Amino acid sequence: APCECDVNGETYTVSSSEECERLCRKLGVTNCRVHCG
Repeated sequence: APCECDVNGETYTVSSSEECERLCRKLGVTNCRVHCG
């Protein structure tokens, strides 16, 4: 399955862990987690 990114406590799906990181940077939130299933 694709990779999942948890920002602010909410869970989103991203193609890559770096995409997660970038997304969190775009939102401007430090609370950001990642795990790829």
